[PDB]
Amino acid sequence: AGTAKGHNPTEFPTIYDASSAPTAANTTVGIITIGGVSQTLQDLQQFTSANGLASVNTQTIQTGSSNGDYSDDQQGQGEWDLDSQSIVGSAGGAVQQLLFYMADQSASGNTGLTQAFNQAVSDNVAKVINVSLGWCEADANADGTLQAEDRIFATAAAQGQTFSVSSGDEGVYECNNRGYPDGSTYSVSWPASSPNVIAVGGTTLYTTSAGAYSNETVWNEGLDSNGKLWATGGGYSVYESKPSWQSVVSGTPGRRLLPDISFDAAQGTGALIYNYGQLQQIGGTSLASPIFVGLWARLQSANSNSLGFPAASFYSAISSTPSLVHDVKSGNNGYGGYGYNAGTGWDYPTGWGSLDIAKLSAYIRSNGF
Ligand SMILES: [Ca+2]
Repeated sequence: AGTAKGHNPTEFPTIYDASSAPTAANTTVGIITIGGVSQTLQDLQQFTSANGLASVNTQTIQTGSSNGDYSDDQQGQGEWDLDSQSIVGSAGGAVQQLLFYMADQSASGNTGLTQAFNQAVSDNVAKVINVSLGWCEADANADGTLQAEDRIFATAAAQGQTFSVSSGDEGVYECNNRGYPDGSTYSVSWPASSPNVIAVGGTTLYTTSAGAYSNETVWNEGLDSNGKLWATGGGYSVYESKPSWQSVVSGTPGRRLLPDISFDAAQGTGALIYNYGQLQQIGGTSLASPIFVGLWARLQSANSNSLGFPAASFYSAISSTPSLVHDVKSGNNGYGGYGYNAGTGWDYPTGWGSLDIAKLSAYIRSNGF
């Protein structure tokens, strides 16, 4: 049912039933970036000004060496644009502050990125932090990145910060040269596979002619002209043990299952984003994560920034209270008859599905989180 089309970020509150919630004006939000954000900040000004919104207070943080390379990565600007504009739109047009935690590009291997995560946790000023990044978890494990970064995310969770991470754009084929079809061989993305973050998968979003929510299916747009799959990451970690709160999803391995929740990701139903001054229609789980971040930041502002790391609460609340989500039921995250299928309740492409924010807010008012 419904129509597939692009959406302005300011539509995400209506789509996900967040209009009645406070904005994120009382919550500080972080974004992890690789390199600088100079063009991104100009595109953010274009965004707020075009949409008639109050200006956003920003800070940029050099997270590594002061001699490091924080120049703009030109392609990267599109990611940081997607992230920042989608957060602010989903947040209802206001955030307390947006902090860009910039990784040094001249640091060895993944150490610049690790240091960006570390700085966000050490500072402990952002309540919610977006990470629209990922790569094969087995590569991260082999070189020690996984272990180093998991320690940082563990500290974040213990201090009550929410890291939100895109589940991946390769469907089940994360480790096969970043998304090439591989039959029955399935893998997942890091850092989404950490049990210390919220992993956010991807949907195809249909809206009614009046712009309301109609339905969501799995994000799976098939292969590009190079032969790479574009679909929501989902599956289970081969390394991370299942956190006890995931025991409510019976019949799954003793591993961290992902994603937890999902939001819009299909390019064909994606966000209209200003990138080097020009509007582009962009998707991915790189979109879904910042949608979650902006919506969650609203709930933080409604709760005096007192909500802790929410994974256990999501699993207990949603399993007992199906009205809190839009349960995705149709589609798959592989190719050629392979991959996982959506179904009733939690599934590997989409986790619990998307949040109905005003219903979740009412639940939190009654029950805590
Ligand atoms: Ca489902």
